[PDB]
Amino acid sequence: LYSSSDDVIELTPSNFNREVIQSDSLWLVEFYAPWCGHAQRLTPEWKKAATALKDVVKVGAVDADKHHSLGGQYGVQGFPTIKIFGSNKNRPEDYQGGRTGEAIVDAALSALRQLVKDRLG
Amino acid sequence: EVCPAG
Ligand SMILES: [K+]
Ligand SMILES: [K+]
Repeated sequence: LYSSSDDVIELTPSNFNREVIQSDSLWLVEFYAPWCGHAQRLTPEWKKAATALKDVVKVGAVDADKHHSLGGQYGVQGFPTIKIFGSNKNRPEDYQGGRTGEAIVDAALSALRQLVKDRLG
Repeated sequence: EVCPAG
């Protein structure tokens, strides 16, 4: 679904803690499986969000079929599941908003406003 | 809106 030609960061269990957990950035992470129609539908919008958010918010994706352990670690019971990783990287909240590029970016900016205002206080 | 995991 994704490749080096896009701004979506491929997240394996072999870089997750490093790229995401030990990161001061806001992170959006999609947990998917490539055979899942709802996940395929989301792919273009996810890329659009990642590109729009370049250098502002980190946007990742995990094949939680190929890596079910990581999928299990975050209680992923379906695809696509989108998690938002804010100030506290151990309470990532679930996104249940629209799946358009704009909806994702709107949610991304809201979460970002919160991370920054947390920094301030 | 979602495919169940296995
Ligand atoms: K990429
Ligand atoms: K996808």
